[PDB]
Amino acid sequence: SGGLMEQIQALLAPPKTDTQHELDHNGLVPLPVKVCFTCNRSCRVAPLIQCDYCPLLFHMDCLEPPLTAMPLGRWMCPNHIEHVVLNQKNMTLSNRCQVFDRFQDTVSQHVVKVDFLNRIHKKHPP
Amino acid sequence: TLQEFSFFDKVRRVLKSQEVYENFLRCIALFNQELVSGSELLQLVSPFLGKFPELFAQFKSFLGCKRIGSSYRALPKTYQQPKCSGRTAICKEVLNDTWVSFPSWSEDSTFVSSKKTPYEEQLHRCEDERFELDVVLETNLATIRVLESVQKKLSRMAPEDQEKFRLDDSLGGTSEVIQRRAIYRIYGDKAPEIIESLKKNPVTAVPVVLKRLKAKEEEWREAQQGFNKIWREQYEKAYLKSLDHQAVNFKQNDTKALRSKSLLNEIESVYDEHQEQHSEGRSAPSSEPHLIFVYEDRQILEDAAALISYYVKRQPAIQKEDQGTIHQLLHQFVPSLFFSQDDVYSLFFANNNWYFFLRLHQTLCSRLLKIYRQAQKQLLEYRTEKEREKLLCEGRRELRLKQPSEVELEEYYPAFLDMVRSLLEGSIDPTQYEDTLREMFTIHAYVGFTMDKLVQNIARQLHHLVSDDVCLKVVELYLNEKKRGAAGGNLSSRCVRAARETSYQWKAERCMADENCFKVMFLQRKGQVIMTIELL
Amino acid sequence: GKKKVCYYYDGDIGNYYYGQGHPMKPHRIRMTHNLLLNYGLYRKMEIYRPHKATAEEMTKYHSDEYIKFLRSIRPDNMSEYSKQMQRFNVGEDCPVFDGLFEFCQLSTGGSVAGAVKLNRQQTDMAVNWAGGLHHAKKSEASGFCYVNDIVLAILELLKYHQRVLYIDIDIHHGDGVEEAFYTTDRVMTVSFHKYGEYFPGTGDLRDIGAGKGKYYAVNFPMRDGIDDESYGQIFKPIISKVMEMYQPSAVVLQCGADSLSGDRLGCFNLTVKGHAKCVEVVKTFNLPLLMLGGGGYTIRNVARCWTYETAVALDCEIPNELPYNDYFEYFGPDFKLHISPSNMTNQNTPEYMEKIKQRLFENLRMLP
Ligand SMILES: O=C(CCCCCCC(=O)Nc1ccccc1)NO
Ligand SMILES: [Ca+2]
Ligand SMILES: [Ca+2]
Ligand SMILES: [Zn+2]
Ligand SMILES: [Zn+2]
Ligand SMILES: [Zn+2]
Repeated sequence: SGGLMEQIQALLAPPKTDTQHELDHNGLVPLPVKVCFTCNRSCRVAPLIQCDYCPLLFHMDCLEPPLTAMPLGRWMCPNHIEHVVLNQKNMTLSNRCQVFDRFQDTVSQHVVKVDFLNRIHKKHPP
Repeated sequence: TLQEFSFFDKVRRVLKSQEVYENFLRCIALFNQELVSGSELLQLVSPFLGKFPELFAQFKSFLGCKRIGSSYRALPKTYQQPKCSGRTAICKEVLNDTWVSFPSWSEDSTFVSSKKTPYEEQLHRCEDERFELDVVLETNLATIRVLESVQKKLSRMAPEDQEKFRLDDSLGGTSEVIQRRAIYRIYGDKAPEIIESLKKNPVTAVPVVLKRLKAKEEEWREAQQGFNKIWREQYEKAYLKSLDHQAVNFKQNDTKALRSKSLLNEIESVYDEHQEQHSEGRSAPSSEPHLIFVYEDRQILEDAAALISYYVKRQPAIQKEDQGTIHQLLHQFVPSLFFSQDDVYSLFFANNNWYFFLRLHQTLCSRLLKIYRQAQKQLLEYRTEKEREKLLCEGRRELRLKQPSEVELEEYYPAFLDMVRSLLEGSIDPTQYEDTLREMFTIHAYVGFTMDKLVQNIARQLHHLVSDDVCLKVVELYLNEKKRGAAGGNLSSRCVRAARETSYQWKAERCMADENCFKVMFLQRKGQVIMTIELL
Repeated sequence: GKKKVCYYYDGDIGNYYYGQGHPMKPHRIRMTHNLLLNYGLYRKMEIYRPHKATAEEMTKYHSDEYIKFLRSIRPDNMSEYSKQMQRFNVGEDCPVFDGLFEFCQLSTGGSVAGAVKLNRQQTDMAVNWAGGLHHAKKSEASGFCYVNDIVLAILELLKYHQRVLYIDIDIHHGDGVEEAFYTTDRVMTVSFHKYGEYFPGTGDLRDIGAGKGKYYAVNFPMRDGIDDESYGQIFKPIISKVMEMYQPSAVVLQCGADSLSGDRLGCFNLTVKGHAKCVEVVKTFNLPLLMLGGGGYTIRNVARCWTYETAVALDCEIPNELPYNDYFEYFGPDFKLHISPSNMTNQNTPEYMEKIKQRLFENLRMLP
């Protein structure tokens, strides 16, 4: 580790006279596989990023617009609804969360949602 | 009606999950509460159904302080903007006044240690070491020149005026700092007294300062000559290794990437992806191969065969009968499979071992071709550069090292093959082999760093390809079926013989019913051979 | 054809010392000049001595308080300005060294004199390698820069030119210049830079301007290891589209060399030829052009790059063999003008570049 810096600074001195969707440890595509939502390909082509709200894996290039770097924090996939809620940026996250939880207790609602769909679907309004 | 039920059936089938489907239901319900317009509704549903044109068309028919950007914040309105005295009309009308952009990060500094091989750090250290000494030397020399100029000016005027000459804190130069910095460096703590003497009485004080500066300059110059001698052969030992960013990673990554389990996984994953696509019913034809590789030269083929034969002929555990058998397999059967003995294809049904051998052989051939192309490019670039630099008037358009001759440049590739043979025999050390490769092919040399092991791997496959009755039965079945012409043939006659080909596949299924079965198609086109492998 | 290129060099610029171990070294300019002398490029070029810029020419963009602090602070009175030193971000990253105000004066004066020369139509090309400090803000120092001379040069250019186009090929994002002209349509700033856990942390794809200056600021974020082919493939069409939509009258080109391979702080994989291809492409459009320096922290590569671009701007061809000069031993062991790249992985895949280019094209089509 012989560097010349000490000798130069002495020579010039003044005369101061004072998890599952990743490659294995050895490196292998885990099986069974989970694929990107846009291309249906695994982590072998490119690393996959996992949305932390829904189980949808994505590729950094398969997005629109593509991500330039890895998202360090919690990332939101483009397949959710809070994006249209983000159109109005004045309101804080607590009101948004309470609005979402207004529909978080009857999550199925399948009969009523198909019913509302056909109710709107009628071309001539009632 | 039932059409809506069928639509919902196919959408929850295609989404393959309940959470994404329920998000879609939340979207349509939020629409149903009259908070969403039709165009906005389709722009929200586009993420879910952007890859099914049929589903999207069916859904369309069924329907019938402020912040901007990502890194700019608005300044407070009641914020005392710092006054400026030079603001002209264009300054007021043009300059930004309301947004201030806050750096969206905190990490202090990491340079690029992520990608800076230890050999690029030594070069950086040697550079900064050179720069410190050089900057001190050039400050001293500039001060010497300034004092020489002021002394020459002083010596030309009347003696009764010399005692009336004085100097300011610039000391005759154009800077108020640099000359004082040099004098401070020379004199340590006694610098202010010398500076006052130079400013007050230049006539008597200039020559002694000049003498001291000159003596220090000569001593520093000889020390720098010694340091220059030492700094060399560190650039030489570090330069080529600093540009090769992959060797350390590549050696281990390749020593793993060639294992049988890794090769098997590389195709099993693709098979699983295609199976999932078929399950989701996406528009993908059920005849495409899972993997595709290209052979672009026959000369590379016989070169690789010669290398493998060279290694196998020097084996102690392989008997003369097995040597002959491997010779027939390598120089006769394989070229026949590649049709060395358009729109002409060959069909082959193989087990795991033949798939491994084909993968390894393709890897070796591709690397040999890469090295060959690099050598050709180097020779062409050298010839073009010589032709260009011969015709140069340079500035009229208003030691070193001796580069190799053209003959060495065109003999690089046979020398590379001889080097590979020497490494395989064990006569040359891996370190010297790697260094010669790096000096021969610069940043494309790593492609050949782990060739011998690769060859070794291939050899093992060949040996097993003789000892396992399954493999010889496979090649015999291929030969017997080709005698009928069903396995492989002209592209047009496929539909003529297709049923017969089916029979062949049937036999494969009843010969390896406990083992993976691979369909391999060798398609010839324009001098290249495309090997397409699919798992059954 | 062959035209006139004014060159600005002050012999004292190489002596200013940033500190021990600091990546920023003005010495590079000196070596660059030395190379220009040993290729015989002084005969076809006009060399000027830049006049020092008064504080009055700096307070056109910077506040008087920040300039007064810069003119007053010295290494021997750091104790009496500590609070101010915290306020103006003068400290660890941007140190206070001996004669920093004179350094700022020379660097600013070179580019301001070049801009004045271009305004007077006495030339259509001015070169100042001491300039190119684009990270400095109105009242703070950032990214080794204390005074933003690019903004001052553009403010000088705006007195005769209606539209001024600024191009930045330094590996970092030129946040100071972009922020200075964020809400105006008379200056459009194109920046190509690395993005994601990198200084200064700005310059997103969606930073397109504000107010009247909307769609007049374009950023191309990149990944590690971009090389000559990708850079050439995405620089020429974007610049052609920018010049066809915007139709500028003057061009300011920041030629920072920290985007070359082997840089002490950069991550890219460009070479000298690929770097100067951008200069050739810009020069093709025949506009009053001001070329500036900037970053670059592998000193020998900076010298090579800037001497090659100076040769290219003169339409002069120079041999690949480096002539003997005062700093010859810096260029071992090959002693060649051109440099070789590494084999680092190019993380910018073709689909990423195509998508970003398409987004930029759709952003550009919206200009009037
Ligand atoms: O080149 C630049 C400036 C890069 C500034 C990077 C700041 C972080 C850093 O590396 N600081 C530093 C490193 C060593 C010593 C002192 C400061 N802009 O174009
Ligand atoms: Ca940039
Ligand atoms: Ca603008
Ligand atoms: Zn994908
Ligand atoms: Zn999601
Ligand atoms: Zn930079």
